[PDB]
Amino acid sequence: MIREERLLKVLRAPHVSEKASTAMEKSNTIVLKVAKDATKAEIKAAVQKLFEVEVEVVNTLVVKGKVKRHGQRIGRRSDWKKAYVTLKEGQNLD
Amino acid sequence: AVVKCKPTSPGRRHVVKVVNPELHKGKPFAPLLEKNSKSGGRNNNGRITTRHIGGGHKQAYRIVDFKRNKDGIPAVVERLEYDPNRSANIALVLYKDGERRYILAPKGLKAGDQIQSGVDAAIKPGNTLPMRNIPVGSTVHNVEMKPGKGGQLARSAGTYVQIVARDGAYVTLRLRSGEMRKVEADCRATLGEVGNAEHMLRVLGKAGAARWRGVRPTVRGTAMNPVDHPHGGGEGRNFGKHPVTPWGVQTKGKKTRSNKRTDKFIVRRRS
Amino acid sequence: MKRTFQPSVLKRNRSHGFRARMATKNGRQVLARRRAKGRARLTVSK
RNA sequence: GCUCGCCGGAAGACCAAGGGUUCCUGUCCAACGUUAAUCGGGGCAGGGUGAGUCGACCCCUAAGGCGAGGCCGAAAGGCGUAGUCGAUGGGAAACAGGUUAAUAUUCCUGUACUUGGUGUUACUGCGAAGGGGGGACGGAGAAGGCUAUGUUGGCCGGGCGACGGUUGUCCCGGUUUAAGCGUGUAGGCUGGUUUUCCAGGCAAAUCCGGAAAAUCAAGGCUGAGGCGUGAUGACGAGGCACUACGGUGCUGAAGCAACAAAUGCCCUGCUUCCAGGAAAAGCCUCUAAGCAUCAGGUAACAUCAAAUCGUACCCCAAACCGACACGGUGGUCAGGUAGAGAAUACCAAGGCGCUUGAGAGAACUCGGGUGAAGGAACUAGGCAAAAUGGUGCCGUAACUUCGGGAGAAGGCACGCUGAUAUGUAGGUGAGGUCCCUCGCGGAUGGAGCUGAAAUCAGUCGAAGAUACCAGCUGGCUGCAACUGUUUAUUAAAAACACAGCACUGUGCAAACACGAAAGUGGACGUAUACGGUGUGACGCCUCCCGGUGCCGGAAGGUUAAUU
RNA sequence: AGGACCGAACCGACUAAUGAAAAAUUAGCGGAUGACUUGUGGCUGGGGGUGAAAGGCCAAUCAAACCGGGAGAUAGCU
Repeated sequence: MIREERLLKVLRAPHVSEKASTAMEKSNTIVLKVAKDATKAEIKAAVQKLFEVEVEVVNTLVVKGKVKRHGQRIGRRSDWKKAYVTLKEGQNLD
Repeated sequence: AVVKCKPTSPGRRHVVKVVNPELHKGKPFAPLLEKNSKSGGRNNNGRITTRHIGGGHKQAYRIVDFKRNKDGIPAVVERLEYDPNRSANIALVLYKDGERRYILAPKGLKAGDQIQSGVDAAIKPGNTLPMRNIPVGSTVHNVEMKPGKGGQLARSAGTYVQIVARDGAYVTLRLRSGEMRKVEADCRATLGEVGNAEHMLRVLGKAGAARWRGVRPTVRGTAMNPVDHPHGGGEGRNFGKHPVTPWGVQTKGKKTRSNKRTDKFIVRRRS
Repeated sequence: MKRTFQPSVLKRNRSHGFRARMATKNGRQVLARRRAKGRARLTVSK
C-alpha cells in the first residue's frame, strides 16, 4: 500500500525519443522519467492510479549524467531513472 | 624398511626412503582432524621470529590423545596412520564403548592389538598407567611431567625413557638427552618405545625435499655483509671472530639455560 | 614494462579510503589537516 | 566499388580488472590528430544501458582485520575472548529463435525452471545457540566411454563454363535446432533389510558409533553421453514483391549416414605416490527445553513474490598502467590443408594496410642475398656469420657413482606411379540370424566407412627429411657435485643455496626471536625435536690449549652497594 | 618414477647488432611437473622490514625510503 502523495511525487515525466515511440507503438510500453528513489512497484502503483491503466510489468534503469563543459568550466548533468512500463493488452494511453 | 633409490636422476641418487607397508593407505579419520594453517615462522606482530620456516605441504592436524584418560575401557587398534605433523606414527584405536582416538603408535603395536589405560591396566606395550604403578627399569614413552597434563617427554619417532628410580613421591627418569630428571610419581606414562624408529635412516636427497617439509634455505653469516650478521664482510673468505648468533651471542658451547624454577627437578644435566 | 601503479579500486579504498582514515588516530589528523587546508577531495573516496 | 597485400592459438571473438560516454545519430573543422582532412576516440546537440534464473547485493566461511568485557601499557595505545567483518573459495533457478542506429540468457516469440511466503484440503510429532552425516577437497599416471568439432558420402537447390576439355567418379552452396521433461546407459562406489543391547557423541536422542543375532544376494547412491519428447515449430540455400539503394515485407528445399575426434565431459571417478592434501553455511538427520490436540511439519492445489544496484563502449589496447593516438596486462573461445603439435607455412570466419606523401636510385649507415681462389691467415677471443638440423634402421669409445656417457661418433633409406592388396594389416561397425532376467541387453555376423607401415617393379629431377621448421661434432683441462638463486637498469659466476657432514645449545612456561608489557612465533612440536655456527653430493681422508674465546673449579688474593 | 630428456605456451635474460622505449629490439639463448609459474586478497615499516646474501629490494628514489616539521641547521668554502 503506497501513499497517494508519494505516488504523485514518483512520476517525473514522459520520455520522448525514437526508441520510446517504437516501444509505445509496438510493445505497448511507455517510457517514463521517474524519481531516482522510486522502486518498481511504486512506479507501477502510480501508473495505475494516475493514468488509470493496468500494468503488466515495469523494467527500470538508471541513466548516468553526461559530463559537459560550459566554456572553460566542467560540469556534470544529473543522473535520472528511466522506466519502461508495459501496459496490458488493449490498454490505450492518452 | 629403508630403501636406497636407484640413481635414475641426480637428486634421486642419494635418496633413501623409509617405507612402512602397514600404514593405512586411505583418508584419515575425519572427526579427529582439524585445520592447521602455516605460520611462516612469523608471530602476531607479523615479524619473522624463527628463520628458515616457510611453505611446505598443506597439512591437516590429527588430534592425537596425549592425555590418555580412558581408564578401564579396553581399546583395540584399528590401524596405523601417517601423521604429517610428527616424526612418529599414529594409531587409530577403538574403545569398547564406541569411541575412537589417535595415539602414538608404539614399537610393537599393530592392528588388532589391545591396549588399556588405568592403574589396573596390564604392564604391556601401549598400555598406560601411573609411574608409581610402573616397575622400575622399564622403558616408557609419552611421559607426563605434571599429573593430568598430558605426555610431553619421549614423543619422537624412536624415543623412550628409562625409569631408573622411584624415591617416595617422585621417580627419576633417564631422558633421551641423557638428562636425569625427577618427576612426580603420579604422572602418567605409556609402556614401551615410540614406534617409527628407522625414521632417522631416511635421507632427503635433494633441496626440494627439504622445501617440501616447509624449510627455507639457510644463509651462512660469514656469507653476509657486516651490517647483517656479526660474521659478515671480509675480502674473500675471512672469519677472524668467535662464532656467534645473528644477535651476537656465542654459539659453540656457551650454555643458555636460565630456569631457576625447575633447577630442583634436574638430577643431572646431559653430557 | 610493468610500471609501479597497477590500479585496483578496492585496494585503493582499503588503503587510503575515508573509513580507513577514520579508523585510526593518525588518519583522523590527516583528515583534519586536509580540511584545514581547504581540500575539495578530502579523501581518495570517489 | 573492384583488384592487391597482412594477421588468423591473432593483428579474430567474449569477459574480468581498470577506464567512465570513448557507444549510436546529426552536425562543425579554429584547436587536438606528428601532413591534408569533407574524417575522428576532436567540438556542439540529441539518443542509447530494460533481468526472479547473468553479476553484485544476500547466506557461509579462509588468510587476515576490528573487537563488548578482559589482560597489558606514562599518555597515545598494544594483544586478544565472546563476537563481528573479510573471496580469490562453498551456497536456488533459462534455454532457443527474432529484433535496435546504438541493449539484450535483460525487449519480443515460444517453450521452461526456482524458493519463499499466504490460503487450502489431507494428515499428524514439531521444536536448537546443541548431537551426527554431508559439503570436503593433493600430485602424477593410465586408459575406456563420450561429446564439442571436422571430413566424406548421401540428399536438396543451383550450374554446364571469357581459353583446349567439362551431362560427369563434374562444379558451388546448404544439410542447424537449445534448456527443460522422460528414459537412467558406458561406467564408479558400497553388501542390504529387520531385531536386541551399550561406560561413546559436554545433556537427550528413534540419528551417528560400537557390540551381538536373524535373514536375503540384490539394495541403494552416483553417472557422461545416447534415445525420445521440446519441434505440424523455429532457422534455413537462396527465390519473389517494394525500394529514402540503408534495407523492409512475403516465401522457403533438403535438413540424413558413416568415419575421425579433443587438452572438454563421465572423472570431486579409478590406479598409484608421499611431500599426506581449507573452513563454515546452505542440505539431510537426531533429539532437548518447550508445546500439547494449537502451532509447527509434508501433501498437492490456488494465488501472490522475487526488491535494490550493474548492464552502453574499450579491454594484449589509440579508451587500462607507461607524460604521447608511445613496452606491460589475468581468464574463456581454438575451423581447414600439411604436421607429433596450441610449433611452422598457406588459408577460413573475422579483422586490418600500422595518419605524412611524391620522386630519385651518390657516399655512408641499417637489415638482408650471392660470391672466383684460399678457409681462421681475422681477432683479445672463430665475436658474428656459415654449418648441423627430421623419422626409421644399422652402429656407437674412454671413463662410470653401473643409472649413465649416448642423439656419443659414423653411416644407410626417404619423392611420384603401379602392383602385392580395383585399399592390405588393423580400427570401426549396419542389416540379417539366434538368445533373452526384455533393454540404451547379450551372442553371431560381417555390409559399408576408414586406414597406416612395408616389399617388389617403374618413373622424373641437379637435388625427394626438397619450402617454413629442424642438434654442429670430437679431444685435454681448471672451478663448482648435480636441478636451482643472485646485483629490477653495465657483473649469472668459481658467488648464494643445496642434499650430506660436524660442533654447540635447548627437558618444555625449551633454547631463541618480536614485543617497556600483555602476549605471539618456536609448536598444538618435546632431544629420531627445535635453535645457532661452520663445511658442503659421493669416494679416500681429516701435531699445537701458550695467546683470545668458551666450559668446569673454587683453596687463596683482590673486590660494590650495604654497615 | 623423475627438483629426468627434446620442445611451444608461460617464466627468464647468456651473446649479438641496433630512443618507438628513463633498460627496449630483432636474431639467436636457459628453464619449461617444479626449490615452477600466475590471478585475487592478506601480513611484515625505516636503524625498521625482507633478503637461496648482491648491501639486493621496500612506488623510475636506498651503506638507512618518502612527506611535513626543528629550519633561514651549520658552511674558517665557492
